[PDB]
Amino acid sequence: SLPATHELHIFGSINGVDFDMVGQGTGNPNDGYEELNLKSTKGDLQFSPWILVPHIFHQYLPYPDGMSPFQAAMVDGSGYQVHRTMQFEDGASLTVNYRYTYEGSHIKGEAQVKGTGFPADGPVMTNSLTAADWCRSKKTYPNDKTIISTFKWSYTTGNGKRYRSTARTTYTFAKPMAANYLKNQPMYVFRKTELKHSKTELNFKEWQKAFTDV
Repeated sequence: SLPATHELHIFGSINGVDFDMVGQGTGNPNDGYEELNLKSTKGDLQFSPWILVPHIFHQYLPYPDGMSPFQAAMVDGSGYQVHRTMQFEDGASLTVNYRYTYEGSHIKGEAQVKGTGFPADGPVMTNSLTAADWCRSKKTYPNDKTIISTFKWSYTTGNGKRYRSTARTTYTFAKPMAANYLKNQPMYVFRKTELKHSKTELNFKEWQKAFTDV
C-alpha cells in the first residue's frame, strides 16, 4: 500500500573520498511531501551537503488522476530501479543508483553516489551552496518498462551567484506500466527542496506537483 515512512542509506565518493549517511523520514503520497533526516556514520563531510540534493522517493509522488507509476510499482510489489546522471557547468559529473525494498508503508532506500571533477576552489568543496531553485522535470515513457526524466538544476552560492547542472534520470520497472501513463506524455513535475545541515547531520524537505500541458 501507499507509503508513509522511509529510510535511506546513501554512500559512495565525492572526489575519491568515501562518505556514508543513514536516517529516517516520512511523507504524504497524497500531496507529494517528503521529510528526511540523515546522519554521517563516518564523521564530517568534506563537501557541501547540498550536493546530495536532490538525490535524497518518487513513491511519495501522486499523479493528477491517481497513482504515479512509481506508487503503482510499489503497491503491486513489482517495483523499479533508478539511475541518474548529472553534469555540472564546471565539468563535474555525478551518478546515483537506487534500490528499494517495501514493508507495508515503509520503504528502504540504498543510494550509491559517485561524484568527481569538482574544482577544489569550487562551491561544492568550499561548501558555498545555500539554496536550490525551484525545478521543473519532464517525464517521458519510451517503452512500457522505462521512464526518462530530464531537468535543468540550479544552486545559489554564497554571493547570490548560481551553480548549474543538467540531469537525466532513468527508471526501470520490473512490470509493464499501465496504458494510461503511455497516453499522457510528457508528465511535468515542479519541486522545491529545503535543506538545513551541520557537518554530520541534515533535515531535508521536498514538495512536488505533477501536471500535463492540458
